[PDB]
Amino acid sequence: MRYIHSEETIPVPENLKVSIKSRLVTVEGPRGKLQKDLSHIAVNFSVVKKGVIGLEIHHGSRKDVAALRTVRTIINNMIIGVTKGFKYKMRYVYAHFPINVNVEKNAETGCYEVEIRNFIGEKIVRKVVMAPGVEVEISKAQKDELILSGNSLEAVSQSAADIQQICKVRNKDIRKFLDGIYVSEKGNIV
Amino acid sequence: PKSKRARVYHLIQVNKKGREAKERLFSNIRETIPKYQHCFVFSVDNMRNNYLKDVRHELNDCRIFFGKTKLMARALGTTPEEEQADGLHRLTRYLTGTVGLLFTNRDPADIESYFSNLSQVDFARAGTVAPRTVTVPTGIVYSTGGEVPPEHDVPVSHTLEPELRRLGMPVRMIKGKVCLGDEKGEASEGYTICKEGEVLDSRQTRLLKLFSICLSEFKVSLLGYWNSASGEVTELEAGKTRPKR
Amino acid sequence: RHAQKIQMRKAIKQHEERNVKGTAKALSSQ
RNA sequence: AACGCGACGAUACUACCCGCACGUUGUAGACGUAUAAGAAUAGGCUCCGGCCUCGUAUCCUAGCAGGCGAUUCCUCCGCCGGCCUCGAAGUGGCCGUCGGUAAUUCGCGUAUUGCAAUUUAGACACGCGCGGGAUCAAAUCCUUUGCAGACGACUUAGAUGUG
RNA sequence: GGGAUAACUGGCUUGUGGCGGCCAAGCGUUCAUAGCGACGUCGCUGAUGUCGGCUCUUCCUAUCAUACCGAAGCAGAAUUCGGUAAGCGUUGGAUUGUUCACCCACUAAUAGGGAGUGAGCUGGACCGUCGUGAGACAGGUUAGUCCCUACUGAUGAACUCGUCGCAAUGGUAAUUCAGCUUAGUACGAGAGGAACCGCUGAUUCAGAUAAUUGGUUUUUG
RNA sequence: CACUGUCCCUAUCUACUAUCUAGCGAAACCACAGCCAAGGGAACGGGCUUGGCAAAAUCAGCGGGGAAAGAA
RNA sequence: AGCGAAUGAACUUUAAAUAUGUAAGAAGCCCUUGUUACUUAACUGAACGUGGGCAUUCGAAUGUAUCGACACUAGUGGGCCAUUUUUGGUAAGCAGAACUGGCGAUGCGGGAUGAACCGAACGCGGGGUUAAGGUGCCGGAGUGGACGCUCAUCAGACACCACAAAAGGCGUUAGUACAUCUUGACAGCAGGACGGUGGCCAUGGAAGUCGGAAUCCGCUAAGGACUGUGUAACAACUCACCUGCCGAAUGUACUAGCCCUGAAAAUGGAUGGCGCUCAAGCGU
RNA sequence: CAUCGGUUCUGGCGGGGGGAUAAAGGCCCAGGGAAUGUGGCUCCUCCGGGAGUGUUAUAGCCCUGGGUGUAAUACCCUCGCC
Repeated sequence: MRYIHSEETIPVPENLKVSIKSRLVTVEGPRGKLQKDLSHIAVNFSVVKKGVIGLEIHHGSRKDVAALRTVRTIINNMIIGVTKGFKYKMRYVYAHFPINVNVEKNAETGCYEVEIRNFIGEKIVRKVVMAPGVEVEISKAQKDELILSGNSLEAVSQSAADIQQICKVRNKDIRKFLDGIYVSEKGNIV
Repeated sequence: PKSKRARVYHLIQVNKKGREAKERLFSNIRETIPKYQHCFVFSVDNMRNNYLKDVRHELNDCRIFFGKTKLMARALGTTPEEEQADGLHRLTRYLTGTVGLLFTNRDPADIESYFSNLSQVDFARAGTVAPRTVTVPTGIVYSTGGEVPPEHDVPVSHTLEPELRRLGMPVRMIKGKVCLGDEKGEASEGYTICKEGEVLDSRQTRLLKLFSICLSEFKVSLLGYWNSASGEVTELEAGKTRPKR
Repeated sequence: RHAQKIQMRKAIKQHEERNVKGTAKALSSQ
């Protein structure tokens, strides 16, 4: 129908500096730096108030206006991770074979790796390399819990999902074999 | 056009009321106005309002109304040209939020004396501050979460176990029995579902209700009343502390 | 999917009628 | 790739190379055959002043098809040397010498091609010329071998040698 | 005896019957009725035998197996149903003689098809005579339509002869089973009974090779 | 009951050819020609359309094409 | 069309569309009178004519590059396809009849190609203008102009039936009808979701939720003798419905375009080819 | 090459006629009306932007009738000239 104007708003907290190039978005704050490229969507970024980012499209369709809603949440997610961060808590359960989980930090390539051993008695080791920017720690607070924390929700949630998919039973009965590692809590560090 | 969410039709016996319920509430208040002497206005701000049935039964002398605030505003009459008695428009000025009406014939002082004397303990409701720090113990969890001593308690149902994990406790089943860490104990610390001086999230309120831990008091605060014979309204310590519109 | 939509619209209409409201086998088998 | 390409060795004749001299020498077609950022296009460039639809731009562009001297100059162009640079199918820069040179100005020539007739002019390649440098080779046949073989073709050995 | 037609099919075919009643959004000569009218629901319901066998290469998927997923009281084991998949494989007996359908053994499995009505080897019709409730005739006549190219190899003129190279393009390759460990473990009342990682062989296919074994002998030794 | 390359599963040896040379030296057959694919209503191409392509001259093998029922 | 004309395709004042038969003057006449074996009660009629005139539009239009009669002579004497009208039948095919057109004896332009399509008919040349068809280029001529629509895991591309439907699409755009909304509609979040009542039979047990039948009342803001999860039965959760907060437009069924699916085998290939996406596709 | 004859293609210029003697439009006159309300106040997270107020004021608009006015111009048809 070619709507003439459509706009949305991203509020910015006082401890942040948001810098936008052509469509490259950089958010700085207490916890670190996040960048992501938005050249695949036609959008006009602007400044409306002291702490408000204005994003507009002109002469777009219903599809192009709706693509403004995904970029508003994506930038707002970068605001949250830079301020408060993200935390995924994962529990691993077993019936007879205890699951040994080992987390080391690689000096080269600068990323954590999680090694899963003894999954329903299997002798294969399962190595999962994490995304750059997510730290994994063994919970010395409850039994059989890992914490995946970081600034990027994309990096934390994908690395958590990689662990689930690497410990998955095959050629068995789902109703009886309940062994696996599962995401228990999702939220913020602060 | 297309790409739309499909509404689910409900194969069930009760349907939306709509216009007929609104005019029925208009008519029922309309015949109630001449029959009684005093119209008391009250608020239950952030209560669960399940004990209003009890104040209905033991106060069979009076007629009690609790519905849409806008509908009771016009039923009494917001404008002074459209009103069924003098001073009703000032009674509509107290109708702001979760506000009810009390059509009574007895003494105004007797109603205030009774509503101050009534007190019931109820569940927390979201957005409240927490008066206590409550904690489920480390080992086997129970029906009340440790409020009653465990020797007089009953173990919690295994049906509740997926719900407790969803609401945030790391709870597992050993030998058909719902427990937090190990069945014997230790191997963890207890789970704190609320802390003192913390606003209660709805997740925490659902956890306190499930163990039947009560942290809030159900009370009815009278804003004011209007006398049919006299014709004006009066306020008592609750109209000052709450915004009116 | 054509047969399911016919069945579900029959279920809607039968419910709407019932909620608003408040021999050949024998001859053969003989 | 038997009509795709690279590196290297030796290249006798002829003429392999250098210089300049001309061709009834041949072209899918010379006539100023002039012009390097990268990147984005819901953004860029900048001397940080500002600028951006626009290459209708910039350079070059005058003189018998285009001299000799003067003043003025280190303006533009070109050839050879030294130092370096240029490998994706390989080149430009700096310095120096020499030569030419309206940037300003000047003296003396053009006629008759007769009122137009391609303005024979460029480039690469191919030849013939001189006068100068340089060079002194291989392959096939034949005999032999059998790691090969229908015939060809292929692996070899035939110059004095561990033949 | 005369007439007409002078073979047929070609965006063909596939998985779900027909009749009758009820319901039925619509349409109609204006529209739930002139009438047409879907989905449902209700009522009724051993074949065979001129047919088979064999055939390289290539392609199709409408997949039997091998690979990977989804679902099932799928405990484990064995499976069943469906999805993506043609990369790779896909036997022999008996069975009246034939095809099978069943039934047996081996196997991972013993899938089905195509090369416009597929393509190759193998196991007659006219008059004449005598009749006609009906045929017969050593009676006559007659029809049987070493070269180019493709492929596989081998040379080759012109670029001076060679030596060492690059790689456009074309082709392309591996397949299945078993045993040891995991482990008599997980799982299971019992009977039973896995899998990942690791290790070692074998079947089929493909490319070489002759130390050894066997075979061959004009070494005419 | 015994043997047997019938087969599993095929290998090897000999003679004459096939090959090359010297001499001698035909015939069959021959409109002109010979790379494919899709289309060319009359299920008919080899000459047309528009694509793939396409490089002299030759030597040996093959078993494909340059061949074929006719309709009651 | 009307039946405020009558009567009732078979009704009509009038009257379509579409083709079709017959006549339109010099051969017709008119006025006077000659014959006849025809005819009449009869100088009455029918045929052929004599004498005058209508000869200047002489009795609609348009055309006319002549038409008629006799005698003689040569080749011919098959159909195929299509439009329209009509007859009969089938699951669908198809079969017959009448007119007309095309081809057979016909070259040329176009549809990539060509028996049956479109344009147009032919001496040898030069110049101009066009038809059908086209202007991304192979290809002469527009990457011409205006407004929209479409993204297809082999779209579509110029003159179309079948598959195929009362068919599936949480693809996209336009429209129609109905409905809800500052008396807070659609969606969410926080709460309520009660009492008689574990309603009645039945079951070892069955409390709304294994079954059979009824399905009422109170409190109401509203809440089913219950829509699902769950228990051995309960409990617990959830839905329907209701209130508070945020905010102004929504949502149901159809219709119309364009797009996806709506079935495909077997040498490698076809909008003619490259290729084309605010087109080089679709409509005007 | 100049001046012509015949056919033809293609630019430019000067007139005439017709519409509603175009419709519009500019500048004046006389009425009427509104809002996507100009100027004037109140509230307003004060580099600013809004909510309410009302018929020309510190901008303007729309409708009707009249004058300049047989106005101009588009379109169509026409007489010509380079």
